[PDB]
Amino acid sequence: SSELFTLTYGALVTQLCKDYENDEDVNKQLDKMGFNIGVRLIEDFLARSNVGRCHDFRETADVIAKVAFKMYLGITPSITNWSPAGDEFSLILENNPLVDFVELPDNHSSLIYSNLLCGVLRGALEMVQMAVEAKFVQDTLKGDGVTEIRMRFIRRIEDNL
Amino acid sequence: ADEALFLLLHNEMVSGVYKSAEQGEVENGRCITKLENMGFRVGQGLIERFTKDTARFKDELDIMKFICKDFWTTVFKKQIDNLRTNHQGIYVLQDNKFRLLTQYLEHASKYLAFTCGLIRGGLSNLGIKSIVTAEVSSMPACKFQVMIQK
Ligand SMILES: *C(=O)CCCCCCCCCCCCCCC
Repeated sequence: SSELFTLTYGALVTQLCKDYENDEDVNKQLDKMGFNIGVRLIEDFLARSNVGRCHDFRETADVIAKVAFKMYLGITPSITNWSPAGDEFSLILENNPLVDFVELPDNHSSLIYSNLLCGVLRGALEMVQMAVEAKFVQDTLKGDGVTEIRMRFIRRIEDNL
Repeated sequence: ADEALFLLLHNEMVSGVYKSAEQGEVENGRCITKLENMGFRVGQGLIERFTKDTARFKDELDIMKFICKDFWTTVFKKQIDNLRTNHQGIYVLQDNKFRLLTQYLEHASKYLAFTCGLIRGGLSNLGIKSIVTAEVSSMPACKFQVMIQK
């Protein structure tokens, strides 16, 4: 099982904390890595699903929460907190999906433990021509009641220039 | 988590964060060690997780047998294809189709370094200090050499 992935992710985070000595730099590297991963993962996801285009950001949200999360992490976040415009939504998860534990005392206040998921989400959606911002606004590992990834549609990526 | 995710993380760590810009041996060495060390931690944690029967190996050959069958199966969903030993501390673990050489491959030995650590950390938690190295013997295979420390 992918106790493997969480253990591997955890070792990566730990290693980055050793290398950087700045949690914001760990966060950026994680995001950067996630993006790189998401770009490749969307290819895998589209081939493994027979998921077509999403004619909306609501439809995009359903795929991400119901199909994509289920495929890769074996879970299904709920979609909450729609903006009236329909351009932002939250993904709610019961726990931090990439990470079980946190060492005490907390010497990594700024660290966004699963920020890789946010890179992943943004890279993947870039490849289906949606500029997005994904960010954790709640995390159980920060003592919040749930983990919340807020997704925000920025723009459709122009064909050509 | 689907193995797709692990394979992509592994590939991303090797080709991204910890690819050497080939500045020199020191940079190459450091990049290599970071991957191997990570593997070492993961190896430790896989043992903790799936092997609290640390009592029931009771000697080196059983431990290398476990690595070859159960441990490799945990990580790569199959066993190694050949275990050879000199009976003097060296073991060679052959994987004929090594799964992490699938993401051509110039820097392919970088893709072995995490797994060398996996084995080393796995043995560390089973009581054995080792140096673990690897090479691609004939792509897509792949021998890992485990030298056990006195
Ligand atoms: C409609 O066409 C939109 C397609 C949406 C593609 C969804 C791909 C996102 C994959 C991310 C799922 C999280 C698992 C990754 C964990 C690091």
